[PDB]
Amino acid sequence: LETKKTKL
Amino acid sequence: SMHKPKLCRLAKGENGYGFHLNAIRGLPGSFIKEVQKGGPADLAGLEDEDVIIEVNGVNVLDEPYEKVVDRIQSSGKNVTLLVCGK
Repeated sequence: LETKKTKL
Repeated sequence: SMHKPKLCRLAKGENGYGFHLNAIRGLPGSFIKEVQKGGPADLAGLEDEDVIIEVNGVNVLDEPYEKVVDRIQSSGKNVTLLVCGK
């Protein structure tokens, strides 16, 4: 369960 | 859920739009996480786990996560989102 995250 | 979509227009602040866009490797779609209290996403009506359907009227359901990020990062001083909850 690899999660990508980006602060926007 | 597309049976109850939501339209939200965000005004960019000093810390950006005040949310994280997340995706799960291997699963379609992008979703909202970590809405910052009092930030643009909060004020615009976004909720945790909302799924993005359109960015400025463009359907992004089939687009890769990195492209959805780029659309939001490139929008300028504001961005309009069609999302749905759950």
